[PDB]
Amino acid sequence: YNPEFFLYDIFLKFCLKYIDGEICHDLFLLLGKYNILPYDTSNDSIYACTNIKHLDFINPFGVAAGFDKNGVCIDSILKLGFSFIEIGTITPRGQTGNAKPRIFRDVESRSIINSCGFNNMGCDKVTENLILFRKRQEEDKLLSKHIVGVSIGKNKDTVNIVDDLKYCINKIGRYADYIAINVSSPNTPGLRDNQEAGKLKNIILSVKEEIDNLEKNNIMNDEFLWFNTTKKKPLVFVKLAPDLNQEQKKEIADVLLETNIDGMIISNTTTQINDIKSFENKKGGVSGAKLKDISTKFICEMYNYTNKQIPIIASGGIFSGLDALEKIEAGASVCQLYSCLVFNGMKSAVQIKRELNHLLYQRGYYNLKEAIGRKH
Ligand SMILES: Cc1cc2nc3c(=O)[nH]c(=O)nc-3n(C[C@H](O)[C@H](O)[C@H](O)COP(=O)(O)O)c2cc1C
Ligand SMILES: CCn1cc(C2CC2)c2c([C@H](N)c3ccc(C(F)(F)F)nc3)n(C)nc2c1=O
Ligand SMILES: O=c1cc(C(O)O)[nH]c(=O)[nH]1
Repeated sequence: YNPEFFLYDIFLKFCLKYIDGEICHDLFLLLGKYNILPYDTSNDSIYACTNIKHLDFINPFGVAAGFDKNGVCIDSILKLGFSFIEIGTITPRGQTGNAKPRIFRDVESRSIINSCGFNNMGCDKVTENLILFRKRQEEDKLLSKHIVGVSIGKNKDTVNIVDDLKYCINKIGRYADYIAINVSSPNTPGLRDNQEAGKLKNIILSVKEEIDNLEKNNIMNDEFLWFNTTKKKPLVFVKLAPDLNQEQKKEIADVLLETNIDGMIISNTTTQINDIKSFENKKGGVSGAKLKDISTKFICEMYNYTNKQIPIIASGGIFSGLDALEKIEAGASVCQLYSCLVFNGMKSAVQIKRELNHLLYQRGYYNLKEAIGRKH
């Protein structure tokens, strides 16, 4: 019972019908900047705790990349009831993006189409913000167990992807719990060509290597170097696009097994949806419910491509507790939300968290970890 939630749900219906999508995004981020967003301070179910190696998540719901592309709103977003957040995608130097008429919504289909183009303030400034949060985190008990991941990418005009990725790792590595490599954005020309097994292999090795390089050349203990939640080196995940052929998707898996990737996010937006009349002749990748079923199979695909050896992070059309369980049973260990917060709002995390707890009770599972890969 926290009345501070519904006050915002009143205005939600207004926004979906009148306010431009990005104007709603900036407004939301502004609210959390001033710490006036609702609070979910109830303990989470110990049966819902999940992990990926030494990453321990209090609950299995964070917000996906592109939500807080610059980490100026981490404190409040997390306090809504999310265990972690993925900030970014970030690039070395700031970028403005594309034609500001970028993101559009369709309420009925619960879908979104976006053509942002990695609009961010740059690696240096976003690093300043994350540092401020980590300091606030040490003096706040509502942030003591929460995790922050950083999605990294390349500028549109970069000549080589590896160079940009490394500059980020070397500037913001110490403050990240994990690092997700975004080589799947459909709104930045090219990039997806890096999904080729050869270049993807070199990419993964370079990133994993670059993170390993931060320890050696220090004068202090490993305890003080990592100013993060784990106090350990950041793990390396990779985000993949759904628009691949089955042959490339087994090539991809081969790279992840060969390179010992710590995780595989599944998945980003798609460019194959063409049955939304309000989205006809509009550029960008589609998000929301229409991406649900497509991504789910991609989990089963990659969970069987990779021989169950790489944990999977679920992202795509997740709105309800049963949606999350679908992702879990397919092979995912954790879930990310975005469109759910666009259409369901600030009450999303609490809503979806109560629904998942209740479903695990009826399905007979003792805890969440028991459900990964069970309807295969
Ligand atoms: C406006 C917008 C911006 C996004 N920006 C990023 C991004 O910068 N990096 C990334 O990896 N994914 C980005 N995404 C994709 C989301 O992180 C997520 O994968 C996708 O929206 C599916 O989630 P959903 O179906 O729950 O909405 C973005 C999506 C939208 C709608
Ligand atoms: C696709 C961009 N993006 C993002 C959001 C997410 C940022 C939180 C959108 C929302 C959101 N559910 C919301 C609720 C309440 C308010 C307000 F103003 F009441 F505080 N603002 C935004 N909405 C309605 N549209 C979004 C969007 O387009
Ligand atoms: O990975 C990404 C990136 C973008 C963007 O910045 O435009 N948009 C998406 O839908 N996915």
